[PDB]
Amino acid sequence: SSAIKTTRLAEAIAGIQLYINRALNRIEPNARADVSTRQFFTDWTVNN
Amino acid sequence: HNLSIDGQPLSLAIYAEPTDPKALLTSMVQASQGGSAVLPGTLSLYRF
Repeated sequence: SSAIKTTRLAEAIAGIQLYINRALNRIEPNARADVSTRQFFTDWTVNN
Repeated sequence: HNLSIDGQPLSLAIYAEPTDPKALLTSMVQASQGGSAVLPGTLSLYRF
């Protein structure tokens, strides 16, 4: 609904988080699994 | 829809009460009309 209110930075955060989460769970095909093993993703539990 | 966890809306509306009607005011309405014409004068048999 239009009642929800956000800022550009908040939206971009949400989108990028969604993209990362989709990537990791292998729901996305053709994942570059080589890069999925990086340290940031290792700490994805506390960097989500 | 940006509600509570149970469906309570977070935003409250207004009633927008009307102006209410106006009491009709009546006025003295007058139509002008004349009086009766004089009649031709016959003469009597007594004195003044």
